[PDB]
Amino acid sequence: MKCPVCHQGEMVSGIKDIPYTFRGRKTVLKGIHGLYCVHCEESIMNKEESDAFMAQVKAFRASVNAETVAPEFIVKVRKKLSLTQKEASEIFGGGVNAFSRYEKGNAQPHPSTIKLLRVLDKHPELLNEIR
Repeated sequence: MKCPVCHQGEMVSGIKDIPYTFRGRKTVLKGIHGLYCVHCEESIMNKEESDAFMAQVKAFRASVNAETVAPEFIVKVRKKLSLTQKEASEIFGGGVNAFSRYEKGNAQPHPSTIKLLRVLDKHPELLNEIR
């Protein structure tokens, strides 16, 4: 309907498909009312709307959280201890397209690297006492 905040699209109520994930566990919350149609930035949602979108994204988030770890933790550990793609591979075993696949969770088949990273975030020297 308008957008005097950014002047990009037109915040207008119109439920649609909200793909929370697009890497593996893609879970679209088909039915997210609010204010959108062309843009995807200046969006607005009320209590009910937020409750729905949240209830969904949350339900899936948790259900999926049951897995080993998240695609954010791993990368976070590699960027936290400055574990270059070379060192992390020589110690953990990321490989080549690690960061990439790992980002989506395709290279994180619950290997050993994960068990090392989780304990590495707290022990930036473990990699040296384990390598």
